[PDB]
Amino acid sequence: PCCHVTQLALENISDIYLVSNQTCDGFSLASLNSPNQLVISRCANGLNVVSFFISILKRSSSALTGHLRELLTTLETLYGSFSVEDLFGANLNRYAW
Amino acid sequence: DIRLTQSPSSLPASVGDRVTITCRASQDIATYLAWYQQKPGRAPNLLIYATSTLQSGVPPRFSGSRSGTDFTLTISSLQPEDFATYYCQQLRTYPITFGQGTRLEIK
Amino acid sequence: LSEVKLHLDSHYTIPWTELMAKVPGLSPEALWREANVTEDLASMLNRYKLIYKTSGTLGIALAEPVDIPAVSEGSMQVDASKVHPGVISGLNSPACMLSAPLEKQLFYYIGTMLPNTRPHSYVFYQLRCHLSYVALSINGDKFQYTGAMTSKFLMGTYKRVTEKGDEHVLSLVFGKTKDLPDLRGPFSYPSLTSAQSGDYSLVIVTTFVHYANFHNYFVPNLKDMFSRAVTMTAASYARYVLQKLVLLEMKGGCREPELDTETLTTMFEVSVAFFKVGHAVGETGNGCVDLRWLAKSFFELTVLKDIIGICYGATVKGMQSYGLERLAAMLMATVKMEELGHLTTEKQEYALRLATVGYPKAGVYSGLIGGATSVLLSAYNRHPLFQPLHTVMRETLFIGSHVVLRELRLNVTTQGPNLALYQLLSTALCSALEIGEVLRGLALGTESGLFSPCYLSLRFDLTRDKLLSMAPQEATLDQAAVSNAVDGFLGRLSLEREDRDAWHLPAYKCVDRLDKVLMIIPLINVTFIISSDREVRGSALYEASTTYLSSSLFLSPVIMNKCSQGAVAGEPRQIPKIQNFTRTQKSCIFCGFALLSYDEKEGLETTTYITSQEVQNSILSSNYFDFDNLHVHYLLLTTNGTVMEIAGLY
Amino acid sequence: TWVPKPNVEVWPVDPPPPVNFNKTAEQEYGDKEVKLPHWTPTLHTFQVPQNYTKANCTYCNTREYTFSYKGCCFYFTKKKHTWNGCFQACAELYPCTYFYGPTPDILPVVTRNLNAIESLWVGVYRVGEGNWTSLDGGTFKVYQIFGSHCTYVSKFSTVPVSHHECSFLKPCL
Amino acid sequence: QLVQSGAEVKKPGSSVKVSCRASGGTFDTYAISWVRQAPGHGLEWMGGIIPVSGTANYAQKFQGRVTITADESTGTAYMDLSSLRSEDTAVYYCARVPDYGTNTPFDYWGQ
Repeated sequence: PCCHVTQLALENISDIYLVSNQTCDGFSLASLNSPNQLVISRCANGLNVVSFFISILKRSSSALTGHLRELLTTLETLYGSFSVEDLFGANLNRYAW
Repeated sequence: DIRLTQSPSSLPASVGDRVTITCRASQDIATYLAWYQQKPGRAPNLLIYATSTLQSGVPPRFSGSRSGTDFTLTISSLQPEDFATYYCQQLRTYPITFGQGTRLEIK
Repeated sequence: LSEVKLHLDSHYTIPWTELMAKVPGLSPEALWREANVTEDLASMLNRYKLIYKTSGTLGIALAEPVDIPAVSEGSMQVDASKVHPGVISGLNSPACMLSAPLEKQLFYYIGTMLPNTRPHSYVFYQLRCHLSYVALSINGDKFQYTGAMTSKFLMGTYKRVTEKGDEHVLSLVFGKTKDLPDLRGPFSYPSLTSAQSGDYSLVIVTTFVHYANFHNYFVPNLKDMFSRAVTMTAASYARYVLQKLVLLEMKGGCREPELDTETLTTMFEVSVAFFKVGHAVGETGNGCVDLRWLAKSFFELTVLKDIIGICYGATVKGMQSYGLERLAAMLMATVKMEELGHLTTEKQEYALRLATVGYPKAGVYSGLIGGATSVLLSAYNRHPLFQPLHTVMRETLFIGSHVVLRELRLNVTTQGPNLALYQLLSTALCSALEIGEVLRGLALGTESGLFSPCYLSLRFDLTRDKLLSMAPQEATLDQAAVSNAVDGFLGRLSLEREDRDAWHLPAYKCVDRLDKVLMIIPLINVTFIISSDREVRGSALYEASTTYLSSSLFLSPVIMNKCSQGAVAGEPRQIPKIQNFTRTQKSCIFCGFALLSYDEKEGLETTTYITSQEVQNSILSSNYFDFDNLHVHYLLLTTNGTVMEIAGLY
Repeated sequence: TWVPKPNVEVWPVDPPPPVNFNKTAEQEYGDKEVKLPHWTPTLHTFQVPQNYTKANCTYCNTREYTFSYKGCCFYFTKKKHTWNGCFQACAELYPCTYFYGPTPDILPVVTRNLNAIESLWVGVYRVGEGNWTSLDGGTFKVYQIFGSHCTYVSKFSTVPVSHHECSFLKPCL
Repeated sequence: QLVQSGAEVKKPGSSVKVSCRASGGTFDTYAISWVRQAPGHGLEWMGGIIPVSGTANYAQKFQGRVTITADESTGTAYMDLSSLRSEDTAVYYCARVPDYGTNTPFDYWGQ
């Protein structure tokens, strides 16, 4: 379910999905599904989310466990795997951020 | 008064590479620059426009930025499907006024 | 503050409820609000296209030298924060310093590294960590620089403010590729670096308009600067930057700054010079650092700080450890300054570096002038007469002279006789060959022009014509750079500037014409003033038998440094001549005199302070007393206050 | 006589002052762990209207251009101005850089007779706080980003816009 | 948001593809200029100097033409050649002058 245009603190979200470019419509998007019970399925941005997670993991590497270490290594080269200098689809209008 | 002059290009620019064409002449004072591309036998399309301090935004990925005296435009793709004559235009904001020819054959 | 079950394709859970305690200071809530995960992709493409991107990461496969020596002999461990009176014995006891407390002392002040300004908000996150900076401003705050550092990477900023209030910002982050800050969004390091060695990188962060604005006048050589940074050691780097800055200090370089490539580079170097020592200390990793290397590096850093503060108005925060200063003071306090001359060259240089490091401030302790003077006196005693300074002795004197210069640039001082002795010894060491060698070094830019025992000399007669008359006879140098060398020598010897005058010298108020003197000879119990005018107050007056078409070359023997109430009127006396002189003199005679040789037309030629029987033997045995030429006369300025001339030997 | 004399020795010096192994880490250092990077902001000059001001009454008829003493909103080509000497208005009782200040209705009249004077300087400024009120108030509307205290109009321009630079040779009408 | 334009009055020619225009998307800015391009040249301007809205307005730089209607939402710009004579028969385009993402269609011809 690729989202084109749709426009939440960490307290009110408890689930998040990430998909590859091939699985999506050539994009890298995430759906921050809040805790049926799924109140919202807002289409977030995969690039910003993965970058924030990578930065958090790198800053917390002082006390990172083994599972989190391999998670960080997996998110690495997955950011680079996308390598999205540009991507076409979901053309619409916008005003500001 | 203000005129725009581009450098003629005859090389096919191979197939996969970037291009950079300079449009500049005399010294602009209060006129921005706009880019127009037209395939042979088609309506020109507006590319990114540079006001010598900022670049406009078009869905095509054609990054074109100017300098203190000259202007440059990059496409990062020279496929034969993009073998079109590019145009640089002189305009304050709205009224494109002056343009000069070019040649961007791609093969 | 909650737990997120991350899904991707497996499953991951991030326990923020416990990760907060393990890592203090983390702010997951703020970082998300900075990330703005709800942004249209068109906004991503707009923001990402703003930043200037540079391709062609060349200049690879550089050479990495070794800097920190391994632990040697049985040196113990000295905690950088637990310096106690009983630790070690002296200069002959090897010692080592720990690296973790030293790093903690060097990087003590915390602050915000990456600001919230527009260029740095798009690319980087917000950073807060222990740091140090080297900030300076020129052109009435129209140009600013901030060289904030860390034990992992550097970050410069050439924030220039033009009219209308608009600014222009640059960034030259440097450091290991695995320790660089964190990006965000579609940004990646390999599209930003302009150079990369095996394990180092030099990225540049700016917008296209700002990059073009800085490209209007400032063009870099990032490959060259990166190669210099990687290839050189900390001490050698620091010495090279100090030499360049000292050379720029003369010729009116730092009097006013200019907006060109050289100045901004030099700022970046200075930043890299500090960061190299910081990283080298940090890179040890809970090991140990040899004391000699620390002393050398911190002495170079102190001299660099002094020169940048003198000619730039720069401000340095951090990069100083009080434990090392305490250790240096404790080590130097054991030795006696008056016996520093009877030591090995390496030990002398080590002691001088320790003394300079331990007392960075001026006027806290003036007893180091005695040690410097003793070292200079021993070198002069063992130096062959009328010969250019050897490179080893030149570097030893350069190391020593910092304390003397620092005391000289004061306003009131106590070490009067020691300063007078040092200046007299420096005057005796500035002969024709030495001046020619220094001119050649200045023309070629080598180490010869960096320091010489002439800048602190009391010879005020060195004019541009005289210096040009004695250009080096080695292919005439470049035959065009001689003028530049002479101009630099004159700038370094400017009387009005450089704070090189005789305010500290007693019996200086009795001249009344500061520009008409030739040289001042501060002997014991009497000082001689040589000038071409009679308007000088002293105990007596002596007129040399010079030719009419030349300067008078008066001599005024001020006795006991008690200036007279007025100039001695009447006809000046005539110097007596001794017809008989047996050049054997087994007994130690003239031990305290100062023989002077002058030309009838050229003027003053050479001076020799007789300090021991060896100097007298060298004077008598050699061909110094050449009476064949009827244009050279030798004056024996006795310490009794009378001038006696030598006619001829047997 | 030439009595033998002793050698030359350095003058005695005092022992170094004792050092104290009691200063605290905060006392020896900047006494505060938290700091902030040093900023050195500067200041710049402003625009102040002095001397020349609005005249008394009027002696004109209507919007027209003449090279004489008649004409409400028109003047000859100064050919030498940089928005600073333009404010001098070296003319017989010019109430502005022109004879009359710019207006949101007079603009088409001057725009029509603008043959090859594409660039000209309109006598409208600011005081560093917006609210452009040249010589009559009313807060004349002006949209611009590039430019601080200069204004200019062209044939294809209706609302006054700011010139990004002031030193440029801007002829005054 | 969408604008239609294109007209011609004169004695000669056939005027193949004489009515066509389009708009939509990006950011909308007023006025609709008209550009006349002879073969072998880049662009010359007819009376499109001062248009009022998406349906343009009359103007004249160095030539005599005509324009009618003014509306920035639908409008009908049209045009009227001043009794076209020898030469001056070449393709003439039109623009929405929308600045950001300006639209430019293909229309008009000669012979």
